[PDB]
Amino acid sequence: YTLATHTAGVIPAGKLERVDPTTVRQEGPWADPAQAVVQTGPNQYTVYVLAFAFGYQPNPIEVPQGAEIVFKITSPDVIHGFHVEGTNINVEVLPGEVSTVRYTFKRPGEYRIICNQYCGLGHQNMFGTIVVKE
Amino acid sequence: DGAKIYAQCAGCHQQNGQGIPGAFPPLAGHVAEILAKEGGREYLILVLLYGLQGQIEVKGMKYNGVMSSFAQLKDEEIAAVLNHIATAWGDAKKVKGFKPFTAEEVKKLRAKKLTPQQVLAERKKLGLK
Ligand code: HEC
Ligand code: CUA
Repeated sequence: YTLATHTAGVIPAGKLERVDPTTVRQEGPWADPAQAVVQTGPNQYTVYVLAFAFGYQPNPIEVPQGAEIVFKITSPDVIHGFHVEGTNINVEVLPGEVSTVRYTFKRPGEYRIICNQYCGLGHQNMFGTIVVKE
Repeated sequence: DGAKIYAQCAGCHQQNGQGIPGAFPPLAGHVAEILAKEGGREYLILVLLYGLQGQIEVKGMKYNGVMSSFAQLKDEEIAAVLNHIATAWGDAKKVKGFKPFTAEEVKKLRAKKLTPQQVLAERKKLGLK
């Protein structure tokens, strides 16, 4: 039933989006926390999220509710995870791999991202901040 | 040099040295605060080599992140960025007799394998919440 609805957006894209995790933080859509949110259609906004060492860029991830947000998260170092507490977003973030997930926030508030995937001694404190605008 | 490594600091603390509220603490007008403490300079190196991880409260603002363990960088590089940031904002000019970070101080700490989770205690021991 999930594949027969827009709920399938919470599932990572089937298309491969491999890039260079070394310069992805210096050159590219993940090299600027300002132009991270780019409109890609009617009420559709693509947000590039860079998941580096114990951090997430941009932060806090401010996005509008009632719109289709195309989250494109990638890692420039080790493996990470994009599990937003309070949502259905649970996708793995690999190094140099752009995990694309389409979400639609129907409720505002502050959400914390839980990085399930290991990463150093402070992997448990790797909590990103998401703020959906009402 | 210090500028080359500064590019890495900009990834979280930005080029403004303000950071992100609730994620990354500020450096401008904060390094001097630590440099004035007994062992504050050592902490600055430890927080770079290994890091820190908790919910520190700077100026009443609490965060929830982790310092990046720049152990992959050379001792000279680690000291270079420290000297660069301290002189960049001029925080090193707000202390009496600022001693430039030397690779020697980095080496002595690099030999002592610690964890960012343990550094949290060391930081709080200095009175830093
Ligand atoms: C994200 C990948 C970071 C990068 C890159 C750098 N720092 Fe950082 N730093 C980060 C966090 C999340 C924190 C706070 C940890 C927490 O528990 O919330 C810090 C902290 C510091 C501090 C200490 C501040 C304090 O004790 O009040 C310093 C001095 C510091 N960071 C320095 C620093 C330098 C020089 C960097 C480039 C070499 C650098 N940081 C990068 C996250 C990140
Ligand atoms: Cu990044 Cu766990």
